[PDB]
Amino acid sequence: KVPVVGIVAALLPEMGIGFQGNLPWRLAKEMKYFREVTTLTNDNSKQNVVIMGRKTWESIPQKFRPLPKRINVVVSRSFDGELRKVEDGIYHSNSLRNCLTALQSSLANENKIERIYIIGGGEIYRQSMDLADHWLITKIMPLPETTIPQMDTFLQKQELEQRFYDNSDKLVDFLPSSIQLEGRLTSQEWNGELVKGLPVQEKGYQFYFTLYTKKLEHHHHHHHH
Ligand SMILES: NC(=O)C1=CN([C@@H]2O[C@H](COP(=O)(O)OP(=O)(O)OC[C@H]3O[C@@H](n4cnc5c(N)ncnc54)[C@H](OP(=O)(O)O)[C@@H]3O)[C@@H](O)[C@H]2O)C=CC1
Ligand SMILES: COc1cc(C(C)(C)C#Cc2c(C)nc(N)nc2N)cc(OC)c1OC
Repeated sequence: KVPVVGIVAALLPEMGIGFQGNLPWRLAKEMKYFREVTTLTNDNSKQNVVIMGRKTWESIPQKFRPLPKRINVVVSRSFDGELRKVEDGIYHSNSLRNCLTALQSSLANENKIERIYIIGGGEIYRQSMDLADHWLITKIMPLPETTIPQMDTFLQKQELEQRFYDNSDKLVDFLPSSIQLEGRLTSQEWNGELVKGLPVQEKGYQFYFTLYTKKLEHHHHHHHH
């Protein structure tokens, strides 16, 4: 029953996330939000998991990986098993889906995990739409005079709004209590769409911390023996 949460920073309106193997931007305060969210837990005896594709792993400076105080899991089609420790703080997996089922096992995890964060990869995010319970999406907008950066990787916005709804009214409650943010819940229009969340401003960008939650589901079938 461990919540699976996608976390990503995306530039509106197309929701671009990467370019040529790196981020299209460099925002310290967005990085800090990511570090604190994925690291902090409400229960001190637990840690969070961070799962990521191989290319995303290789984009992290060798000095900052693996991400400290979080269980790191790198997935690659050419890895040996569904989940194996290869280094202190580093697990390898050849399957995102199996990797998750493995993590959920309370025998294996001893209920010592609080949340599972899918920290990205365009290819990974694309496969996480049916897997994630929530999405922590930082919606980014270039200020009036800011140049829109070039991007080559994007989040599935259609799939997102098809399965999830903007639950940003519940962002603060959803985050680990230790975290404190500067802004307050704001709701504004940008390029036609409604943008709601906790507003921040750094460099030439304005961004919003938002939360997306699974849309209510009809009861069609429940398995019986
Ligand atoms: N803005 C944001 O919040 C974030 C942005 N990014 C950006 O995304 C870009 C990287 O994304 P992308 O290029 O799509 O690469 P990914 O990070 O998504 O990794 C893709 C690789 O992951 C492995 N893989 C994919 N699916 C599976 C699976 N189902 N099971 C096991 N392994 C799998 C494969 O590795 P292999 O080839 O070894 O088999 C594949 O080549 C970068 O530009 C980065 O900056 C990344 C994270 C966050
Ligand atoms: C490119 O360097 C880094 C990339 C990343 C990745 C690419 C894994 C990321 C991310 C990410 C950010 C920055 N924001 C949000 N909202 N979600 C993310 N997955 C993490 C890092 O440590 C925090 C990095 O070093 C500081």
